[PDB]
Amino acid sequence: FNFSQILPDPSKPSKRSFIEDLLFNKVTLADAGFIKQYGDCLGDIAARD
Amino acid sequence: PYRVVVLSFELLHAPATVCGPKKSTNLVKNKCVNFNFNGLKGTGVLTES
Ligand SMILES: *[C@@H]1O[C@H](CO)[C@@H](O[C@@H]2O[C@H](CO)[C@@H](O)[C@H](O)[C@H]2NC(C)=O)[C@H](O)[C@H]1NC(C)=O
Repeated sequence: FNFSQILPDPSKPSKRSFIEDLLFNKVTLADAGFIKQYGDCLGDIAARD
Repeated sequence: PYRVVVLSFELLHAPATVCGPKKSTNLVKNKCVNFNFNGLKGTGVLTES
């Protein structure tokens, strides 16, 4: 039996394995938003999200 | 001989004619301050963009 698809791989950021890593990029719509050190929009130099 | 001038101005304020803004102040930056740039009012910090 072959389980390398679901088993975690150390040679990768975190311990995310292939299947859930592929699933993770499927959402890519909320863009997290869990205050990733917000307040950086002190000067709205970008499109201010 | 005394020189005299008579001054008369109308009212009802619909044809706004003369008025006067004056009272222009200075500018500061990177500090919390109330702003009244052109009639709009608010509080915040002023920086570049
Ligand atoms: C289990 O499945 C994986 C699929 O990822 C196999 O990995 C492939 O192995 C071949 C030759 O070993 C490589 O040419 C492929 O590039 C590998 N896949 C990927 C995505 O890189 C693995 O070989 C399988 N297990 C066994 C025992 O065959």
